[PDB]
Amino acid sequence: PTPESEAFLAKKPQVPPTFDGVDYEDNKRLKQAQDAIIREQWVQVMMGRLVREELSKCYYREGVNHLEKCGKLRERYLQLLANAKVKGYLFEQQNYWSKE
Amino acid sequence: GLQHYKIAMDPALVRLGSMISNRYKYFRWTKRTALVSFMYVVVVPSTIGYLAYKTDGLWDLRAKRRGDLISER
Amino acid sequence: PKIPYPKHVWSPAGGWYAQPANWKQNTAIFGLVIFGITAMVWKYSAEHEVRHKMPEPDRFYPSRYWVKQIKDYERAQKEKQ
Amino acid sequence: MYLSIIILPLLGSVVSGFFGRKVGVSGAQLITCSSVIITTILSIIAFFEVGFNNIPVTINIFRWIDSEWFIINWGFQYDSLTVSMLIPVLIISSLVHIYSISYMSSDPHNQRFFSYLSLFTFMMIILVTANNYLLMFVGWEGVGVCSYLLVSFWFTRIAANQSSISAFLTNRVGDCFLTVGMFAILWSLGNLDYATVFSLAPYINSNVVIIIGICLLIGAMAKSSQVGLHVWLPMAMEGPTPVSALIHAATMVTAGVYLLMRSSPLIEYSSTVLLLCLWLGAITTVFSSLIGLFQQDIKKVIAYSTMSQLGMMVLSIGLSSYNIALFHLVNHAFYKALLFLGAGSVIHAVADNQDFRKFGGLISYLPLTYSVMLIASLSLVAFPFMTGFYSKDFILESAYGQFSFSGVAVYIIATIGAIFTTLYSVKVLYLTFLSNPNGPRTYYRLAIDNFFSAQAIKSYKPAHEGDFFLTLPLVILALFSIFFGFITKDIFIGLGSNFFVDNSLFIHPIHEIMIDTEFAVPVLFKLLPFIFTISFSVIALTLSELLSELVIYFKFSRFGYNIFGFFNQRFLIEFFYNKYITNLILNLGGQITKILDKGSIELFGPYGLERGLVKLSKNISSLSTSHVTTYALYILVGFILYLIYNNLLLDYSYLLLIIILLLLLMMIGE
Amino acid sequence: MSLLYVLLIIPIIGIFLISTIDSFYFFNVSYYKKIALITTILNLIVSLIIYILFDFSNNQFQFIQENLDLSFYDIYLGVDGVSIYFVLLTTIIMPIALVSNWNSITNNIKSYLIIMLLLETLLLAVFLVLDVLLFYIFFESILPPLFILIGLFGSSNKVRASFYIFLYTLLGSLFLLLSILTMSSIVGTTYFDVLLKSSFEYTTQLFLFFGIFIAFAVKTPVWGLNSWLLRAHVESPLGGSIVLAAIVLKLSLYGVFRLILPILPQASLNLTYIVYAIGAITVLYASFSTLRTVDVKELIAYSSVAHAAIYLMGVFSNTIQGLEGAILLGLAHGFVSSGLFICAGGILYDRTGTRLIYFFRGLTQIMPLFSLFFFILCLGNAGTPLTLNFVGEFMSLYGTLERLPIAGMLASTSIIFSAAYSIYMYNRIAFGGSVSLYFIDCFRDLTKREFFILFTLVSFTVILGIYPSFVLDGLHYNISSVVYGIEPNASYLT
Amino acid sequence: QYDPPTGWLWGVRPGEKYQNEGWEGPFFYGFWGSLIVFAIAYAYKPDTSIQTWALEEARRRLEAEGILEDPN
Amino acid sequence: ASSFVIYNISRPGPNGEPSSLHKWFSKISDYKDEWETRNTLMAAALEQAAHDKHLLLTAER
Amino acid sequence: RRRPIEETLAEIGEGRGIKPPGYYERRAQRLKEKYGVDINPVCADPDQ
Amino acid sequence: KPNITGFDMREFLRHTKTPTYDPWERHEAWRYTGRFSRFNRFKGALPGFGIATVAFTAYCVFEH
Ligand SMILES: CCCCCCCCCCCCO[C@@H]1O[C@H](CO)[C@@H](O[C@H]2O[C@H](CO)[C@@H](O)[C@H](O)[C@H]2O)[C@H](O)[C@H]1O
Ligand SMILES: CCCCCCCCCCCCO[C@@H]1O[C@H](CO)[C@@H](O[C@H]2O[C@H](CO)[C@@H](O)[C@H](O)[C@H]2O)[C@H](O)[C@H]1O
Ligand SMILES: CCCCCCCCCCCCO[C@@H]1O[C@H](CO)[C@@H](O[C@H]2O[C@H](CO)[C@@H](O)[C@H](O)[C@H]2O)[C@H](O)[C@H]1O
Ligand SMILES: CCCCCCCCCCCCO[C@@H]1O[C@H](CO)[C@@H](O[C@H]2O[C@H](CO)[C@@H](O)[C@H](O)[C@H]2O)[C@H](O)[C@H]1O
Repeated sequence: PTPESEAFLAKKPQVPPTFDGVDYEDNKRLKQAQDAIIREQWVQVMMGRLVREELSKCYYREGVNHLEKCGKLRERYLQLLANAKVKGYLFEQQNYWSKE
Repeated sequence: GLQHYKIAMDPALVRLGSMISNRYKYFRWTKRTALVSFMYVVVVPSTIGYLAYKTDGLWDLRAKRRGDLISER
Repeated sequence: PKIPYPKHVWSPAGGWYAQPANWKQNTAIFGLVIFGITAMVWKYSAEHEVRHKMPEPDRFYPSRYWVKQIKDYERAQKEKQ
Repeated sequence: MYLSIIILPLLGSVVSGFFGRKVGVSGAQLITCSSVIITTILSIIAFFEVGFNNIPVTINIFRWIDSEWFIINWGFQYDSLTVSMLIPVLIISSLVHIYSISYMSSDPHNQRFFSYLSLFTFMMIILVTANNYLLMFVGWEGVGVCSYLLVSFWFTRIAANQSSISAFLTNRVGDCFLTVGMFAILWSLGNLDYATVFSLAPYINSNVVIIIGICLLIGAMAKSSQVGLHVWLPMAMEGPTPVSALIHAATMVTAGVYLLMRSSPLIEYSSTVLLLCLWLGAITTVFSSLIGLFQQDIKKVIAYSTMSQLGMMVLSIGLSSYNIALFHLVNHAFYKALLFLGAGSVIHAVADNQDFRKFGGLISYLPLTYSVMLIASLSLVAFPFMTGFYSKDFILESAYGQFSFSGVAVYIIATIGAIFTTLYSVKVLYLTFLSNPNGPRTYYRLAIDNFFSAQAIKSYKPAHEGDFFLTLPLVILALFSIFFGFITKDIFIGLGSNFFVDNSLFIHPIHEIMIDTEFAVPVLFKLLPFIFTISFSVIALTLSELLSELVIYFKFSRFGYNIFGFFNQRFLIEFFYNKYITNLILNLGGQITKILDKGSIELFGPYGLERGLVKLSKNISSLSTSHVTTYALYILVGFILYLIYNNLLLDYSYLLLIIILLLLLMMIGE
Repeated sequence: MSLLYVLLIIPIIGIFLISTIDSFYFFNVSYYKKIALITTILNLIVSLIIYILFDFSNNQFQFIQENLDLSFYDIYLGVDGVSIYFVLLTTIIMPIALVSNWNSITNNIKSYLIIMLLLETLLLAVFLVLDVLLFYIFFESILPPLFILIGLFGSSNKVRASFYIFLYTLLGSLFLLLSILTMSSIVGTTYFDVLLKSSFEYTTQLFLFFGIFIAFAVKTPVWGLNSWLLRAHVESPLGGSIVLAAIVLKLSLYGVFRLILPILPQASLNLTYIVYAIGAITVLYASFSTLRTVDVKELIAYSSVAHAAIYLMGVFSNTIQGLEGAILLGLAHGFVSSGLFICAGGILYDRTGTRLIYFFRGLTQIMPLFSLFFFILCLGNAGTPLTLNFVGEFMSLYGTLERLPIAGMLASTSIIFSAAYSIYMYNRIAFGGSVSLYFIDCFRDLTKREFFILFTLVSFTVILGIYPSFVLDGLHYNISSVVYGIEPNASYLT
Repeated sequence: QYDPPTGWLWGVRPGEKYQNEGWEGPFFYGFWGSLIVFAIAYAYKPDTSIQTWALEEARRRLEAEGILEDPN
Repeated sequence: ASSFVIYNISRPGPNGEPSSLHKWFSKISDYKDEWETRNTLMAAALEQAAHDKHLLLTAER
Repeated sequence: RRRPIEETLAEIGEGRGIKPPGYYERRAQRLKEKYGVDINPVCADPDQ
Repeated sequence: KPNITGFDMREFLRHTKTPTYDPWERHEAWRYTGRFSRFNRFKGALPGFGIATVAFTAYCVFEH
């Protein structure tokens, strides 16, 4: 794919976007978990931004029959719109969800 | 302070502006002033606050499409 | 009949009946800077207008002569056989 | 080129406004007029570019607002609907500029006037060329700021300052609802770009489309002067005549119509708004046709005629035939501008008198003006084969063409509204040119007859026509008013025309009524408006010329006295707005200021705590008389109270009651 | 030393030089006024240096200094995107605030310059401190200089005006102190890094909310508690009015991003309908009574109450857009309210000695430069597009509608009512007829001083309106940290 | 018959000249000068915004899908 | 004119390759981890002192 | 510092941006019980 | 029943005519004569009709 930029190594998270198994009194590990979650939520919203830019070019390209040519892009944008918001880490940091 | 330009200060407007400034010194508690005060300070905020509580989290429009309902609750 | 007005009042738009005797020279100079400014926005347009459909070769479309996307297309299409 | 159409009117405005001293009246007029002439030529080319070739043009410059899910750019889209609007906007703006050189020649402040003209053209371009609803709102507000600046051009006149408050604030009411409507779009879809909103429109919650459509429609009343929020449009006749020709009757008033036409790929999926659009349209046509027939100001009549035509387009939008509403919009800005520039020409000739009761003859004195306004009045009534014939008469037969109760209703309502249009068109053309002279001899005293001996050199002033910069616009707009409808009937009416097949005007196959309007509608209803115009015109001419007593009988009857004053006073809508809405808000402000802020908030607060505590502290301070005998008694008293409290195991609350009792006893004097 | 401590020492160094120059020359007051102005410009150059180096996507506080020595009370300075623009606003205003009031003081000029140079340090500190007791320390250290600024250089009703501001701000801020002391008792420190990790029990949060909101409601201020501002701003000197509206009214706005959004989230969520009910009421009442105000400078002060309510509902939206719009509307209010105060308190009062709108009419005829700027600042007060005020209101209003729709619908009525009073004031002073007859002699138009501070303030309002990304790119990542909530498929990742 | 242009800018009558009050020096050189120097510096400020970082990752995720074309 | 000139000069180029000034500006404000290392030390100490303040203030009488 | 998810959902409740994993399925059950209508959003793609 | 003033609206409307004798008769006679006679006012109410009618007949005769 597109090469990973030099600016995209300095700010790339080194930790998974989670708080499970993170000692809070280790401030270094804690702030990086905060950063990891915020960066993921933001990649998700810019993923929808880019799909929306493609939708627009399919709209101005297909004109009248965009209703039968731009449906795949419409799916992806509507999926992302329901799932990506920047909600922060504060709720995530302060609650644990067992997933069981 | 600095000298200002000459203004034909109207004695009538000057005493009116003085009246507006000292007016509070003459407010009394009547049956009328209480009725207006109770309406504005209690009733309207309590009505706005009550609707704010009843409809709070009631609706969401994001990504809602046909076949879905606007009502969250 | 012209309105009497105060002559100490300075206005950027001239005031009451303001025409300088250098009006033509100043108007000429403002015309060039307008022409120069509108020349930069034109070259921006040419390189940044986006079309998803190119015009026909014989069909009247004067944009063909300055917009880069069309000029890239028509030059590429002028290579065949 | 495309981004240069946007930039030129802005630059001429800046030179005329901030640099008027350097260029002068002549230089400001030249730069302002030339920049909009050049823009007009570049826009006629863009019509061939975009529309005739089906090549939409997209250009984004930089981002305006950047957030989560919100990315609104300084971007512009040129499609078939954009170039369609640009032609009347820029042809009329160019001609009103050329016109205004003659009309505003004697005014002191020409640089400021011509600067506001170019500022309005720039804002109107921004409104129709934007990629998204939020940049279209910049032009919407911008046109509002420019209409306030031009209604209040003569700031010395108080009437003008009241009328500009009306224009500004009645349009802010519409802006509140568009802002709510754009919030709904961002809340539902995440972005308010046109491609986004229209691509996703078929799938959005049907009730979410109700909320957006109602908010878009309410905002559309204020600018399109529909009956609910229309009081401002006739008051905007305070500004100079060329302002009323472009802004108040040929461009800004149409923005509300453009908002619905642009939002066609969305509001088509809500038939609930389409009924409201349709009935909104039919009401305004009869509401304003009736009012204009009882007005005595020429500008007020031509302002109420415009709102009758704006009601026609909103009717067509709710009829779901957007190409018909766009056709009427472009055709109307040619003959409504003509009648206003022609009326402005007779106001100029007759010493700035605007009352029909003081105009008469003048047909021989202003031959070009009369014929040109006869050109305009025949297309205003949609006389066969005029420009307005193909636009207004297709709205009527399309209303009956939708074989529904609401359609047949609006056909009857609109046909009646057309009857009154023919009545006030005769009134204007008869009382200004064809009736006996009703004004002073000064307008009619020539030099062919000698009224003087030692002053023959001057002092006749007999209502002459203006100069080249005045007549030239009138001739051009006359040619449009005769032929433009025929030459463009296919681009807009057509039968399966593909001019708007880039989804600029989306009609849903469910709402198509074109084929029935071509074949189903009977010839009687198709021809019915024509007979009414020809029959009423002759009836009103006889009642105005041959039998003039009968109308005097009507207005001198108590029944007709009330009916004449009811429609002259504009349905009393102004009366009930000042008395129950405007004055109610000013009373509410006074009651909050007088009784709450300066009243109970200071009494149950700092001032009541001040006067209460100072009274209390003087009483306690009066217990201290510097008598050792009385101080000794106090120590014993305070000793016993401590002994009672810590030996009777009294509830601590019993103590606090004592303190509050004691403190409030020192609160009472004597 | 750090670069955030240089921000504080320079205004202190300027105080020293004004105090000692007479000991080297009987010195002119013009020399005292150049020292104070050069000192404020240097603070603005440092603050622009800080902004060049600042990392727009960093979750660690920047330009900090390793203390390594702990006492009971210790100054800890740091900068985050949430605070950088508040610092910049303080450093752009203070130079103009001095220039605006350059001729109007006349007596006690050293004292006047020393108080402003001292205020600049105290208001800069309140944004730079990384503890909540240190925040309170500077959020309330400004009350003694402001009591004496109004009393020494204020208008006729100055004594009562200065008593109102001090006593209301003292009373309201002592309920904040009780809440701060409780959090310190439960956690052991008020340093932000340690406090933001900690999660309080709901009941503790609901009582910490009652006490931070009481403080903020008095200092916003809300409608029934705004009497101090109607007195303070009007009777204050022009320079004090500029500081109190642009910078001091923003201390409560920036204090919600520290004291409420990150540490009391459940309380903020379950009590937002109380906040929105108050915020809605203060949008309507303030606006109705701004229409009937007859003192021009008090018409500018009342306008501030309506705007603060829009940004208060924006900070309580739990939305990224309403939170950034709240900061944008506070920055926008800082420029526009400064200009309208300069017009009312510094141009009309300078030439007439009156603030009554009865005496002003047709001022555009003799003062065409004043009317041009006055119109632009009135349009921004009305939230017209192309000004930063429109962007902040739109985002503040959208997050209000997304949180609890009904209250944002009432709050949206500010579009009709802010417009109503702004144009009505304008048409009555600039327009409204011919030049008044109460003016015996002609008034001069704008001076090169009056023109260039009005032009500077208008320039910031318009340029930032066109490209708000100058401020928006810095707040995005840091605003992301104060949102409370989860999404069902984006959270708890494995 | 247009009149000559008129007026006194800054209230300076046609006889004399503008007298520098004192503020002008620092405000034109220091206040405004700092903003132009800040403006030219801001052009070379590296872009550390979250979006420039999030766009590039987002493109690399959508490139892994048919949504965005990859140059490889 | 200056804005057009300054903007033209300060652009990066065809594909990456920042200019010398861009290199200088990014170099001076590097701070690769020195904000993190100093914040972590300070957070660790102020967290210790909170434990200490609780130990000394909640001791058995 | 952290608490059970159930503990917080008791004081604030799901909704108002607090969409815990499983919010949509529960909302369907909640909406079906109160409104008597099954939620079934439309596809938005003519293909699949 | 009649008012103290001699005003009756039925009689008022009866006199809404052109009076037989008028003291101002000659002062107003210019508005109904010359350019302002019935014919002159409507002589050119349809400006181009006369030129167009004969011109259109010339085009209409195209059979020959
Ligand atoms: C943009 C700012 C404003 C946005 C927020 C306001 C949105 C208003 C949404 C109103 C509709 C909400 O969702 C609506 O609720 C009503 C009940 O009230 C219900 O309406 C239902 O009524 C009957 C029962 O009486 C059902 O058989 C029918 O299927 C449906 O119409 C549905 O659940 C839904 O149509
Ligand atoms: C929430 C409720 C309120 C919270 C707390 C706010 C309390 C504010 C109370 C301030 C009361 C006013 O305080 C008092 O005002 C009067 C003016 O009337 C001042 O009195 C002064 O002004 C008068 C004005 O005529 C002059 O004669 C003279 O300068 C002096 O006597 C007092 O020096 C001051 O102490
Ligand atoms: C939005 C409202 C916010 C309010 C916040 C809290 C404000 C302070 C609350 C207490 C205010 C003091 O309230 C005030 O106390 C004194 C008591 O001597 C009274 O003051 C007055 O009492 C009577 C009037 O009834 C007078 O004859 C007397 O001269 C005077 O002392 C007022 O009756 C009361 O209004
Ligand atoms: C915590 C307490 C509250 C702190 C609030 C901040 C207060 C700041 C006050 C500034 C310091 C005092 O300011 C001081 O004013 C006196 C006025 O008598 C000046 O003293 C001099 O003033 C003028 C100068 O021409 C002389 O006419 C006068 O005779 C002389 O006393 C000092 O030169 C100045 O330094």
